[PDB]
Amino acid sequence: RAKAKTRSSRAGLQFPVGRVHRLLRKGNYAERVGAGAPVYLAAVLEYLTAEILELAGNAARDNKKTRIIPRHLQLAVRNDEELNKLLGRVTIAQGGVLPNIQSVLLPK
Amino acid sequence: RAKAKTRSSRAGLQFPVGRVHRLLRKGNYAERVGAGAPVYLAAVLEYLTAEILELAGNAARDNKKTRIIPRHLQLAVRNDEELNKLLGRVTIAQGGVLPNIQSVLLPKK
Amino acid sequence: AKRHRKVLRDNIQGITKPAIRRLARRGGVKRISGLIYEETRGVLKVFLENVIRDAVTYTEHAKRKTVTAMDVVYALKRQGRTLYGFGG
Amino acid sequence: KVLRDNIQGITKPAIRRLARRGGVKRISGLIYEETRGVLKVFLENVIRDAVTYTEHAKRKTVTAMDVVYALKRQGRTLYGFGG
Amino acid sequence: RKTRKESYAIYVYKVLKQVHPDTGISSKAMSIMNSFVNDVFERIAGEASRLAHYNKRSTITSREIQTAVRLLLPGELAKHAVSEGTKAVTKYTSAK
Amino acid sequence: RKTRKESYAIYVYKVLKQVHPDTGISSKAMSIMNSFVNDVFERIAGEASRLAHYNKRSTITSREIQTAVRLLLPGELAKHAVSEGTKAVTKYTSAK
Amino acid sequence: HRYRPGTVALREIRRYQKSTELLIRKLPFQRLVREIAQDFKTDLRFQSSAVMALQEASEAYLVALFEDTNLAAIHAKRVTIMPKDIQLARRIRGE
Amino acid sequence: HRYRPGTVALREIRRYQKSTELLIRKLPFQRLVREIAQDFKTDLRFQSSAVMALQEASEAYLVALFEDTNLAAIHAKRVTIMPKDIQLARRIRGE
Amino acid sequence: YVKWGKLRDYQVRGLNWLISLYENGINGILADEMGLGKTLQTISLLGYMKHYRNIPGPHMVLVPKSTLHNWMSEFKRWVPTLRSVCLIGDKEQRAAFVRDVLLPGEWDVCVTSYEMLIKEKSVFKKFNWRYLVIDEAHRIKNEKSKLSEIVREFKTTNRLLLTGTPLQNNLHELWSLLNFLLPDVFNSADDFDSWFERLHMVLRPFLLRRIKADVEKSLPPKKEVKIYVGLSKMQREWYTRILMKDIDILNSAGKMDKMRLLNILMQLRKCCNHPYLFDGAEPGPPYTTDMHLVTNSGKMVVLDKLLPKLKEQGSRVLIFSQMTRVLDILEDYCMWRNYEYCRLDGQTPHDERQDSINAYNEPNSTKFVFMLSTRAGGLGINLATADVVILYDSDWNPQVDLQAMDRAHRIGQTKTVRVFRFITDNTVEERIVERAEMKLRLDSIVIQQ
DNA sequence: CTGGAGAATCCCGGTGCCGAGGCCGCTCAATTGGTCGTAGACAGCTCTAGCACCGCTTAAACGCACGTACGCGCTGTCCCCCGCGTTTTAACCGCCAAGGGGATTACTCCCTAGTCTCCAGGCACGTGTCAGATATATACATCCTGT
DNA sequence: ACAGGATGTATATATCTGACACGTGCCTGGAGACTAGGGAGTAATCCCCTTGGCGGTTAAAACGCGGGGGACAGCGCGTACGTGCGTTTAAGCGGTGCTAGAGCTGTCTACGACCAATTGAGCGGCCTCGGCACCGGGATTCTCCAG
Ligand SMILES: Nc1ncnc2c1ncn2[C@@H]1O[C@H](COP(=O)(O)OP(=O)(O)O)[C@@H](O)[C@H]1O
Ligand code: BEF
Ligand SMILES: [Mg+2]
Repeated sequence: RAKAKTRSSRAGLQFPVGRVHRLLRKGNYAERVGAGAPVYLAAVLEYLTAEILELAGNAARDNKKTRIIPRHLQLAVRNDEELNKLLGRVTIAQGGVLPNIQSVLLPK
Repeated sequence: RAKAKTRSSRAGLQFPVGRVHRLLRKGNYAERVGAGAPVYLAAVLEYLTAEILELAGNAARDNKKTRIIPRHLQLAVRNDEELNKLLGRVTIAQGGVLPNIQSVLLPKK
Repeated sequence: AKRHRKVLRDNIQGITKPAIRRLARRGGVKRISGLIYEETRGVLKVFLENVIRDAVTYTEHAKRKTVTAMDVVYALKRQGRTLYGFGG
Repeated sequence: KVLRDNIQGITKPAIRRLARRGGVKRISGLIYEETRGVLKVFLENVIRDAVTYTEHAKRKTVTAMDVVYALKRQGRTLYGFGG
Repeated sequence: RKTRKESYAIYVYKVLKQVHPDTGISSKAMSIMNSFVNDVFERIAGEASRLAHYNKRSTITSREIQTAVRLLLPGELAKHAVSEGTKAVTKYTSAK
Repeated sequence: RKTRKESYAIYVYKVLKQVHPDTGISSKAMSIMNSFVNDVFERIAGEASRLAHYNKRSTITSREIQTAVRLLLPGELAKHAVSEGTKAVTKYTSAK
Repeated sequence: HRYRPGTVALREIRRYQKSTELLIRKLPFQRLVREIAQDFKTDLRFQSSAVMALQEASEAYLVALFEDTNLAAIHAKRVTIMPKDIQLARRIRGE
Repeated sequence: HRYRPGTVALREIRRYQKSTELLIRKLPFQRLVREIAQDFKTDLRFQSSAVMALQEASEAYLVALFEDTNLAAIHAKRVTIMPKDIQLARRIRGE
Repeated sequence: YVKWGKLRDYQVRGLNWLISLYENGINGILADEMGLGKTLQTISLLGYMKHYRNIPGPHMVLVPKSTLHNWMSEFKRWVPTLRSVCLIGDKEQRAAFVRDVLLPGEWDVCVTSYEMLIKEKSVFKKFNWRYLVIDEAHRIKNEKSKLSEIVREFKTTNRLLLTGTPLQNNLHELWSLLNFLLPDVFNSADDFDSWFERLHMVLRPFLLRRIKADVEKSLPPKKEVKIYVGLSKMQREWYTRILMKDIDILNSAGKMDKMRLLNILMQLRKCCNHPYLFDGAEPGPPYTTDMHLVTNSGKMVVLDKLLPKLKEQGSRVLIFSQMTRVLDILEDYCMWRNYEYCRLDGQTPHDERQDSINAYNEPNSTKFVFMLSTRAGGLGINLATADVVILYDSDWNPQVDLQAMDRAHRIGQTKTVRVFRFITDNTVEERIVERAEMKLRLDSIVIQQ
């Protein structure tokens, strides 16, 4: 037997291709599932993950703090139009409201 | 072998137990389906069918028609507080609008 | 010129003012401002864009050149706009 | 044993801080009675389903997952509680 | 032609005549009625499937369909639908 | 005795380091990222399942996932994502 | 003879609410569906029933939006609907 | 000294729109949740995080409703929220 | 009984054959070649059924709209003892005529269009009719058409078809006429199939045909000329871009967008006729230049042959087209030339149509060109005055064209009629002309009895 | 208009701490290889229903003008919140106990899927006929005007 | 205040038409009746996490009430609303022609699921020096008011 190479290494990905395949097979999505399907889905889940954490990291540095916390994630999603369209029906715990007053209410 | 009896006849129902079982088995809901699951589901679909047609037939009768049409069905669903909650997000074709004019809008007296 | 007697409007204009007024009358509106015809056309066009884009995604996936009634019904269902009467 | 009316335990100061996070500058007095009923109707809908799930599982304890599934049905996804 | 098309139409008509012997129904109305049965079927089977998964079970049973009916229907319909389902399963089991 | 619980946390951590090398993350922000990955997995897999039933096929494939992604994601996110996934399948099929 | 302002407006409201017909013309609407589509993919054909599903869904959407617009007008103590009332209805609905 | 009517209301908006704490007091809400549960089943016990999941969801719902309610009062040319503004927002939402 | 003039020997023999059908109790088809007087043969039959059989009972005639004023005129001329009445007009006029003229029952022949029958079907089914004459019977060739259904519900002792193109495209479209005449004989098209070298066996009992070449040796035969033409450079450009489907063209900016092409065949056909039919194609939004029009169309370059004709005695001409816009551009060309002309089309009102025909036919008339749309103007109207016919377009049905040519070649034509057909050489217009000729072969213009 | 006073967060530098990253061990799901059988790509055929044009008729929309319902800017009005301080109650924190019941593993044995075979419910089909349509007529509603 | 005009509306009766309604013939999913082997249920065990005990004592809620903000009614003013006229427009209907491409069946062979076997990524457990909560020092700088 030759030495093993995990399918994520073959596709050049950090998320797990093997686990995604099990989850699909046992999740009642279809009678069968192809071998390119877990590779495509693992690549999309890692891209969307990197898209959030990039803007979260920048919100953490803007607050001058080294660790991402749950508020930083809210400030990222809400301040981007497409992530706010993707996550428009979601509540995030320990997430504040973006700062905002209607200009009618401000003093003269 | 003995002469066939439909499972709907055994349950005392008009809807099809056999078709419902096949639909569930081939819809990828669970890897197994029980024997009572198709009978319970056929009973519920026939009950909900009868609830709509009773109200629709009354609406046809009040309108002096012998035939139920898509307008009678809308009137039935929208005047019942539970069916209008069950069906709050569906559009019925050729279904009109219940008549309502707000009070402010009406002539003065 | 006989050749130029006819002039064509944009296809949005086909939704006429008489056509919008009846829809507002079915909705129970008594009096209508003159700026609403421009506003209503903009709103319908955004609705048709979002339904059609999906109905065409389904058609392409099936490798067909014809949009069917089922392609429209599945697109409306996926957006919370369930429609009865056209099958499914 | 049986709890009396705790809906008066949602205080006037606490309802006012929720109106402030929502950007509200001035509040009429009758908002508080109105808000308590609105909250009670929302909680009744979420708890009813959360308990239907617990009963199906044959458990006496309501879990954080039972609440998360109840909210997910009503179009209110919540991140953070094991979802 | 050369291809059949299943529908609930005959079942909807057999129930119609028990509820109102005198009335008939149009083809447009019968097409809406077929759509209602298909929509309700897909709702109840989606909740049942999820319930099984959450509880780590391989089978959908009548106990999962009873709970799906209780999660989906408004209160007066739910209490009657559960009564009609339990009457049918008792009668079916007596003949089985 | 005490059973294991799976999560995405070690992959989320390895992707952060690639994006912002010096930054860390709290355990609550990890619970939220683990919730996000599972929500998006379930959305894509549910649309990919239906599209196959509509067209009467029994197999989920990369083409049904590609259509599912175009239906679910907003416009620009969809474009970049589609490129990332088609890139990954191109690299994988060169090395299977 | 001349009926007063708004006397005929109530008479039309009652007629149209009773009827169940489509109010937009079919050719002028069919020509708009086709143009919007050409942007997404080119040279498509359409089933005759598919354009009717689009027209039923469109007229149902606009009638329902005109109800929310009229309650937002009466809240501001007016009887005339205006472009701002359409915009508040679409904002509170989250679209 | 005395600040003027509405000046401290703005500081309170800014302060609560920066923080992510829960605003309702915890123990009182725990008694409210349990009281509601007795209508459905007797002698339920509860995980501690199940009550925090209910509180997070409940405060998120009320804050969002107060935003839709405020738009309605500004639409009617006022700055004070009224019971009819909550009723309009819920009605237009479809609740 | 017939007053104004004498029937010719073949008209006499045709009358005796129609009488023999009546006495044998059969219906039948009269299908002499166009221009041979089928209308007078019909008017004389009705005179007989009154003067000799004592039947003044109601009779009906169905016609195309453009011939309602001719039929009426001939009734008034040859046989003034018949009491003919005509239904036409707006809803109020039809209601007034029904109420004040029809229902009184003071008439013996009723003349109507096919649209007037489809409108007043519930009135006309009250009466019991003695004869039902349809003219241009090819109109009922498709049995599923609403006129064909409506026409079989009438109470009629006798039925009659008049048509000079009894064959159109297939044997089922002729069976559909036999099934109106004798539905109890030709019970089915599956029975007509198989019955069918079976030439004239089925036909002779119920059909009669004579040809001008046999029965009118004095009428000059037709001359037919194909003129093959090249495309202009602009037409060659558009014809290639249309095939590629990169027409582009958008008047509202959008970098020209794309024009849709779900049917390319019709776009290619348009182009051959003129480039200006397309949007944004005419150079210069001001327009009004006219030399540019003649040059950018290979057909129009050749059409200046009209100047030779006008100088070459009064070779007055008819121009036929299948597209309404082409008559527009030809009309702007004639107006810019300062020519004298007439135009008939499907948009024209009824009163105007007959005035135009009359003005063009007068013995001292000065109009050189008549423009006719091929559907409305190609049937029934008689225009013996003109010597020349131009077919700018070519139709998928050969028989449509034949009729149009015969608007001039008819009894009373003193001179040889020239027919010119334009064909763009290396285009789909070749395939259309080849297809139409493939359809002529199976008809063969059978002379018959 | 605007100087001044004086309560608001706001930086700054020290102090302690249990959160987060590291590693250990070792657990149990991914890996490879081989094999089986059937999903789905291909090509071919047929023939339904897509499109265009023109013709026909007349509902419909177009623009015009008329005149008055009601859009919305100021003013006066006087009630009900706001903000302050005070006193007051019940939240938080921490500490420590009993025992409900989540959870584990283990055992046993009822349940459903599989296969093949079989024959009757349900499919489309074609046809007579009666709810429905609408034509004309009128009788009773409701609205407007002017006096 | 309320008399006749006028208008639309309702419904009475007549005849009429075309979607429904029956039954026919036909054929393919439902139903019989056994074997298969796993899921499921129920016993019992362990010890996580829940339920109130007390006291302590901060902070939060509560009360009362001076005072000026905004809510709200009314008036007058003025310009797009609606109304109906005549007019022109093209929806709607029907009809012709044609062939794009949905649909079916047929055939053949790449693919995935499965098994057994294998060994490494990933799990939980036990660890600790460094992120950053917290306290108490001074910094402007928010806002407001009587000169
Ligand atoms: N016997 C005749 N004597 C004189 N003129 C005749 C005679 N028969 C026909 N015509 C004229 O010849 C013309 C062509 O006849 P027409 O009725 O149009 O035949 P069709 O309808 O078959 O073309 C008519 O205008 C008619 O006036
Ligand atoms: F046969 Be014809 F020219 F009416
Ligand atoms: Mg003639």
